[PDB]
Amino acid sequence: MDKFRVQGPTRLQGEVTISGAKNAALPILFAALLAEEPVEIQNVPKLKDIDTTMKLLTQLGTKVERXGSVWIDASNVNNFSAPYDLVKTMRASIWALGPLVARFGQGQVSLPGGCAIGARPVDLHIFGLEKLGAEIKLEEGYVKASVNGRLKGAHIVMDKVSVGATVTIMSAATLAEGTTIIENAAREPEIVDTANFLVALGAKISGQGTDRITIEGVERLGGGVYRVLPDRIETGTFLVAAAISGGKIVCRNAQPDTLDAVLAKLREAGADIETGEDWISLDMHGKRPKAVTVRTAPHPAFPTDMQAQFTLLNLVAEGTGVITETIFENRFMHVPELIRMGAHAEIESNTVICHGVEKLSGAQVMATDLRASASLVLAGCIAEGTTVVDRIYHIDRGYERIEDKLRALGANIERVKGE
Ligand SMILES: O=S(=O)(O)c1cccc2cccc(Nc3ccccc3)c12
Repeated sequence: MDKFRVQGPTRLQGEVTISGAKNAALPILFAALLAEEPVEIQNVPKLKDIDTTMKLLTQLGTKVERXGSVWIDASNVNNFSAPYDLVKTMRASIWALGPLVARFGQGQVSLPGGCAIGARPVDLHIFGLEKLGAEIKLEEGYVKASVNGRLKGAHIVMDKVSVGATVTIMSAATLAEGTTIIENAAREPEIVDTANFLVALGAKISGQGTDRITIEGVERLGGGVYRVLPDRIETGTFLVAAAISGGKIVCRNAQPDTLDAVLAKLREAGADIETGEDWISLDMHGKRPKAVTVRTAPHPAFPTDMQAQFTLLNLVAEGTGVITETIFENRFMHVPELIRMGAHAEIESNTVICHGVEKLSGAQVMATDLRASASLVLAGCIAEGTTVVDRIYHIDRGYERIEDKLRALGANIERVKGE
């Protein structure tokens, strides 16, 4: 069980090159099942879920190869069932369903949590596919979809904003007959990237990034080359790393417009920020951050995946600031660990009241959530002494070699094997 041993305090300064977003690469890799011609997906990070996805695609008959790119040939997909052993570690496997039924008229995906009645994430995917004309059967541990001929466009009102179901419905709609209009569509940049990838293959999609997406179906999709957009949360994490350590950083291979709310909140904390077409610079001019108010909400508002990192920023800031979590009004496990490093905070309801302190102290800490865990590593970089962050494989599933990128910024950090 790997751990990171960090020695602080260190001012983090320099540059970092942002990896492609795993959360955009995943939906794009599943959407590639729709492609009749070869596809090259560029800037794909090397992370576990990408490997899991490639193995699942291969089981369906797809030919897949990878390096920085992932090359796909789905011309001969010939098995339309995603089995239990290949889906059990990744809920995103459900994204194979829509493309399979849309292209081949049938598909099925194993459900590890069962088919028992009650409300589940898969419900909105089923809802949308049934609106497009698919018959959905929940039998023998699978969700199975089928349709005679092509799906048919429909006006679909999602009663909850859902990235997963938005992707399923938008992707399947690309091959339906007619027009599909998705209301209350998720607006995430990863949805916009998936939409633009589909358009690159020949789909017709507009409104992506807004609450309403319109897809005009076509008979078949082709192939091409598409580059996955930068990971905005990895970017935010490194910006916060500089913001809490009196540092200065330039993030390369970045996309500023995916972080409007984050950059505005960092400017409130006193950061001097500039942006270019593909870079963001942040400079604290050696100053401690000023406390800020944070309220998470659906994109384009402040992202819940940056909440832990901004909780840490407030805990070393000047002033009392409040973090309100509306998405997972209970994602606060980083708080008790930061208190053990000297932070002052009280969790009340779905909020954390932060009273900033000048300096944290090293401690042995651990969190399962990868953003809370990454926040603990950043805390170790600025705390006095030695910090040991345990179970960092969680971080490894979402960040490529974070210790190397942090070391390039001046951190004293070492990956220790089995302690
Ligand atoms: O949400 S499911 O559609 O079943 C589901 C679908 C596809 C892949 C899954 C992988 C792990 C866990 C699930 N759910 C789960 C939930 C409760 C207990 C055990 C497993 C997965």
